[PDB]
Amino acid sequence: MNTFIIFIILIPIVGFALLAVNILLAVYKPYNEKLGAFECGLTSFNQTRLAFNAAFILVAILFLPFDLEISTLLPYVMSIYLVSNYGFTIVLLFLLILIIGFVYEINTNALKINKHNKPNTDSLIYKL
Amino acid sequence: MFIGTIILVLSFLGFVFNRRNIILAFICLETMLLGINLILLRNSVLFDDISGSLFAIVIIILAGVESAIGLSLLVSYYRLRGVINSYGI
Amino acid sequence: MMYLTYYFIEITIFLAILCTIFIISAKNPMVSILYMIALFVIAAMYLYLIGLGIFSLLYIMIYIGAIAVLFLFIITLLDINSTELSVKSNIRDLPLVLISLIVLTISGLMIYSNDSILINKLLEAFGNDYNTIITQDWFNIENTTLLTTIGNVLLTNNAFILLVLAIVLLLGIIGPISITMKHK
Amino acid sequence: MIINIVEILIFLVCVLFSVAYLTVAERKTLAYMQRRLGPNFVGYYGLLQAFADAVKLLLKEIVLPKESNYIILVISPLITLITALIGWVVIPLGPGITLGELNLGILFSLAIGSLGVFGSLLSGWSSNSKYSLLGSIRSTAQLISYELILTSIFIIIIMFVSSLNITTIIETQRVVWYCIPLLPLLLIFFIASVAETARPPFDLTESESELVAGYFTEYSGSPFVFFFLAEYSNIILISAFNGYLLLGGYLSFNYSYLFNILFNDYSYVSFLFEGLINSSAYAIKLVFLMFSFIWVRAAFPRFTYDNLINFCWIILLPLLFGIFLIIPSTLYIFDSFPTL
Amino acid sequence: PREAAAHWVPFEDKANMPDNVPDVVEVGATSAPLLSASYFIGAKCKPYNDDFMLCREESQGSGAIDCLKEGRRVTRCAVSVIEDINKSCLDEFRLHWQCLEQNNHQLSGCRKAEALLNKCVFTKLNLEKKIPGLRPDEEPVFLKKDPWIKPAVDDFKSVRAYAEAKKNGTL
Amino acid sequence: PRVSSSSMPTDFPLPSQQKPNSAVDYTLTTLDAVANWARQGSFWPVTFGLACCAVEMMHVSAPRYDQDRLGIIFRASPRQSDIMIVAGTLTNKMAPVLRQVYDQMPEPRWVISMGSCANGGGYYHFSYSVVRGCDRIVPVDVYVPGCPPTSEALMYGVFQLQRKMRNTKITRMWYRK
Amino acid sequence: AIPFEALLPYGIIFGLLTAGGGAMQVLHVYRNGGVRDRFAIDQWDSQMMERDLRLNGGQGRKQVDQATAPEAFKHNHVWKSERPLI
Amino acid sequence: TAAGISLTGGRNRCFSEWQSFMHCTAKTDAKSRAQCLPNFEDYMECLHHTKEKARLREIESVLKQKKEGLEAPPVKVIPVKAIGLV
Amino acid sequence: LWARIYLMPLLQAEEDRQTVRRSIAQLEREKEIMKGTGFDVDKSVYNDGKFHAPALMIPP
Amino acid sequence: RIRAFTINFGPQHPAAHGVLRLILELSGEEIIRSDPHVGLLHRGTEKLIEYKTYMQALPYFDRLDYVSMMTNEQVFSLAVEKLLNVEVPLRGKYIRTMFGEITRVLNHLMSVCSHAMDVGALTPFLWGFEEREKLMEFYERVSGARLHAAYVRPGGVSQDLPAGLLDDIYMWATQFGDRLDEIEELLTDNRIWKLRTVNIGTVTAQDALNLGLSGPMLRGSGIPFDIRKNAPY
Ligand code: SF4
Repeated sequence: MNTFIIFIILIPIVGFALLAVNILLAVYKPYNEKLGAFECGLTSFNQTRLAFNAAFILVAILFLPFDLEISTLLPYVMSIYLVSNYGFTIVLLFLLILIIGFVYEINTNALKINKHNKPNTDSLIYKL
Repeated sequence: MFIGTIILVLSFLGFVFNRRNIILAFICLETMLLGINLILLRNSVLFDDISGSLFAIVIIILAGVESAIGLSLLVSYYRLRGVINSYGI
Repeated sequence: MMYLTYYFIEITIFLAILCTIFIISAKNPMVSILYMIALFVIAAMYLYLIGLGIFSLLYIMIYIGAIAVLFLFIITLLDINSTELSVKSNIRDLPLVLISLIVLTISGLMIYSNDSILINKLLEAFGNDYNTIITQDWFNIENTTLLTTIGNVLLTNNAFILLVLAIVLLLGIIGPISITMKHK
Repeated sequence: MIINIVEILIFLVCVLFSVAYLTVAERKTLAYMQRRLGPNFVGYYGLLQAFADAVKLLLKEIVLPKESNYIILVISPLITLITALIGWVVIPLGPGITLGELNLGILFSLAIGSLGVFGSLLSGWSSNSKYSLLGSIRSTAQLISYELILTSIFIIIIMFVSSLNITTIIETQRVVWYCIPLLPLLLIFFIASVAETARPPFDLTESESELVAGYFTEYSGSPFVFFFLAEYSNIILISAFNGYLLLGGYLSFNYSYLFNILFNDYSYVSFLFEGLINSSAYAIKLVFLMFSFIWVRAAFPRFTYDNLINFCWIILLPLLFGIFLIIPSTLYIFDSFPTL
Repeated sequence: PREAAAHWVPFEDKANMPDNVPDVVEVGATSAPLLSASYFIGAKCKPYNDDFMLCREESQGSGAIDCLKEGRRVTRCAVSVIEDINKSCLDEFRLHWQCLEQNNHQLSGCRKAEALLNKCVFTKLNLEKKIPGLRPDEEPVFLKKDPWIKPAVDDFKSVRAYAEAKKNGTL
Repeated sequence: PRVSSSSMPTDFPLPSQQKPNSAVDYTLTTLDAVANWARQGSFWPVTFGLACCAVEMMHVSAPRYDQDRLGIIFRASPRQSDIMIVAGTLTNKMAPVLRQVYDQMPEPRWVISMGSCANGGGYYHFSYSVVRGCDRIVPVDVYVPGCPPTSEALMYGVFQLQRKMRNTKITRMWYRK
Repeated sequence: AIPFEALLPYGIIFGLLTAGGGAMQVLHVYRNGGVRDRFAIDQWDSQMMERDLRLNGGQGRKQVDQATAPEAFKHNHVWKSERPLI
Repeated sequence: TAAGISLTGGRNRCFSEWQSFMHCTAKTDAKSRAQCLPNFEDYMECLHHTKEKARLREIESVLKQKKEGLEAPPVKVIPVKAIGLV
Repeated sequence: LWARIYLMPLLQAEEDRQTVRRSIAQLEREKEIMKGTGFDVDKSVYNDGKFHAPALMIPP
Repeated sequence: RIRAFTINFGPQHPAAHGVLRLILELSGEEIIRSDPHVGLLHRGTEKLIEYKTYMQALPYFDRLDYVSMMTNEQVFSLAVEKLLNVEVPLRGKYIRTMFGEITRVLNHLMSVCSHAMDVGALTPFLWGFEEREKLMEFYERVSGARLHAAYVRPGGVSQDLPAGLLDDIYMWATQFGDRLDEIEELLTDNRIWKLRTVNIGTVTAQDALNLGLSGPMLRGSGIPFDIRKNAPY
């Protein structure tokens, strides 16, 4: 029971109280037309999941290794003086290795969504 | 060490007797690793020894990379079939 | 206080059992992912209780902030079929589940003992009826915490491990690109 | 116990009312930039506007669409608001003057921050619309992408300090604010904070999407209040991160000479005055950053999704890795590795 | 040793020391006065501290019970120096540790009081403050004028006493 | 069973002539005042910006009149809106769309008809493709005349709706029941 | 000119944060018995503050600079009894 | 290797027993190695406190089987607030 | 750091004094509980002769 | 097989302007097929005009492009004048040209500021709508209406200019140049504006001609055609 724990308990309580007040005071009159999803005033057909681009997958997947790379530097910044010059060299080597992977990602154009349709540039030729 | 051991055993049983979906298999893998790390960290505290905590940190990093690769494999598997069956493997 | 605060560890254990069961029994696999997030919060609670709040924060940062986010991202983008838990599908496992539960739990408690006799091996597992005596000394003049010590050993005594881990992360980049991107 | 309760009530009231008045300040400031007035009618000088909006929304019916996981749609905004407010527990308004004086305060900030993407992620799943899922996916991708940038800048700062205690990080800036040697990092941190709060010009999801108004399109009543409050609370909290990491937190100027003239011994009067000076310094920095959020909203058009992903991963992140290299190199060259 | 974890209770032992062990006084200063006196204690009691630590190392595991007489010497020397400070330089010593109590126990926040304390202790106790391990090129920080790092509020009583000493000529 | 008679009064005043007297009356009046004050001060319309009338609506938000000085904010989503403003000709092809948007508004809800087209069909009243007044499709609280109504006329209509809001019985109405 | 009505909400925010911080500083000092807070305290500081509690009679952060300890200091030593971390 | 390093970068809880056992193994050979059995025993004891737990079980069994009073300087448990009171 | 170094010996001497006092006290208490039984309370569980303050108390 | 995903962009949508039902088909990110459904504002104007006298039909033209009212009036008036074989007097012709260019300014304020608002530049809209307010005062002072003036009619204009109007138009003109400069300061060199506009919606000159595009939609492709210079009225 310091201020930290009391504050952390108190926040969800206030959220729940506001929710309870809204439930207690607002009217509640569901009916079929009101219950429809709002899509610009019309109705759309249910569809198979959209086909998505690979860059959408790749941003989320590549977040994890880069995030781990960044978070692995926390022990270094918390120990920099103790490990001073030896650890400075080691952390440089570690960073350079990860930068090679960044280079691979950049040169492969891995997060670029390519507009499939492009203007036609073929010449017009006539067989006389 | 009780909580880690129970988590590991129950996660393993959930993985094995999973007959519902493939995401449960992914989750059971992640939570088995969590249970192992919990056991290790308790022993690290009781010995006042940094080796256990060092191994636990490495385990966390490897679990991240393993998650990334496993989900890449799942997406590549999805690319040809467009769906995951409740036996999707 | 005392009654609740003495059994905080036991409460985390009970909640963990319940959370695992809820992970396996969830109808919607997204709900299963949410119960996995709950289990990780419980694990962070346990780690704080045993003195490792830094690992609590790291687990929240990495397993919830990154791994669970990727889990949800994937289940949102992908078309997953799942069946519900039912007697017709799953009561056939109950005998094997029971035998495996007993055998694996007992063996996982016995692997820790050094007694020759098997029953003593299992008995030592439930043998902490005593309190540890915490004592002070004055030999540590520096402000060295767990994170600092981890940095110290990882960057000097075990630098090779850090560089190999760099290679592993390189794999975590190159591989996903190799099998999720179609070149040319 | 009593003192603890009083302190928590004071801090909580100040934060919640600051959030309420930030919305009024945004409306007024945008208005005067656009040669109009903004709210000047609900309350004197329009000072009750936010409270009118809050009461109106608290009396508005909650709608649960038919294909909707109603529990998930009512709890997702609640958890985003809860994490957003929990972030305030470590912000100090003077040396050690905080609700939570944590030696792991920076780590707490980052972890609670990384819990901030789940609202966008869960809101789309709340319904059964593919428009919603795609929009939530994009917003989540933007959020984690700029999370990387913010975390990198945090680590770059800790390279100068070697501490995760926020008070200590502020205290080391009595020699110089860290925005002076690292001014490009001030620019980058502000840009990334605007992106991380999904504010204009980084507001794809709400303003160019399939659903008319982001993934809050389906929210009415108190859930809408939760999302709105969480957004503005995160604006102020991420600005407080900016303030203590780069702007010297509660530091303004050396008032030792003035205090020695004014007072001859320690008293509650001198303590109150020092507390006021420190808190006013931090508050005025927060005011400038909030004004900057609004000003940037006033001046610019929106990015597209492709543009912003490119900005994060091809322009900003490579610079931040180069900075990862150059900062420890400068500390090594001049033998200035910080002690613990 | 690690700090205590999840649930712990403090317990006091009511027994007396075994009567074979010669009794000794205990140091009665708290953390701020001790930090204020630490350099003078080091200066005077270095041989006894070194002997105590060497005994502990040589005992190779039984150090607590084998170095009790050396520890008795260490504690008596510390009590003697603090008594001397309380007899000759109490006002300045109190200035210094009250300043420390206001400044998070940071010596950089209390340089004015420390200057008076050092002059008093040197003139009436012949102890000198000195930082081990520096080269002649390196300057001890407590002797530095115009430091980068300064306190938020220079201590009121200490500022007045420092100015007065500069008038008198003591400092 | 038991109750067999009545003591109901015979000249109990009607809601438009009843005035507070009993301090429960005064409590409920204060509560209604707070609720109606919030409804007036946070006036969020969904725009059905059909035609030229919408231009005048745009000018209400422009600097000369600056609608948001009164607390008015236009919302894309009907889920976040209290007021529907029908501003333009309503065609037969559009009528189900308008009804659908109106039905998705959470309660309480009000509708303003703006301009002759929305009011009764206007210049296109005798057309084969035009609904003759949006009150064939949705209930209407206020009608604003003009083709188009000026910005000031639309603001006047908004003030009329706010007057209606300010005079609504909510807890006093429940107390009457 | 400077639009003052547009500055009124910023002034409210600035005043709220300023007053809340000043009140918090006063409450912290009052909780400490007239001195500023300790911050960034390591295990050494924690043990020193426990020893201070043993010397000053449980009076929080009160300091005593007398060379010799009282008699009760010999017998109010505390060891902690930690429950088994299962 | 991080063997021997505690959570604070010093020597771990059982370092002394381990170092004495390593001295033993370094001085002996494979044929003589069993001469080092006590050292290793001590090491394992420090790690797991098995004999200590057994001895405490014995003492506690005899304690709970006694109705006669105990007359020795006792142990007293106090609240953390009451460290140094009176 | 040098200030803490100069304070280390007196603090550790006080703590060592307490360690001895309480260890001998606990030995006396345990031998009084075990009076009348055939058990040696003075026999260490270790094989070296070194002083070993107890870990592991009976819960109070 | 590529499977399109189909979205109704509009009608109740900010960009779709309330009345456009743009049915789009996307394969991931990209539009593969687009189908604009219209007629949500089909009023049957052309049927109604057949039951009106020419004078009675004039106000229908105000309500076609309802930010460009007077130029709509002008095209109907010029057609009827050509069929009537009459000549507008000189002052009437000058008033029609002057108010045609005022109408062009009003239209371009609406279009450019709405375009900027759609991309997300919210401020040019407010700044430009104040200028629109100033010009609509001129509309109202000559015709008695802010929008649907019915001012330009077959034969000329319905009333003469009031006494102080030329002076007021001149004073508005002395500052409109600065008003334009500030919008250009926000947009013309902004790199985000260029990211949203450069190489977006490209049309070749030949395709522009083949599709029936006119005005800027044509002049942007490099073809110098403008009816004011090619066939002066
Ligand atoms: S009423 Fe007049 S101005 Fe309004 S939409 Fe109809 S024709 Fe246009």
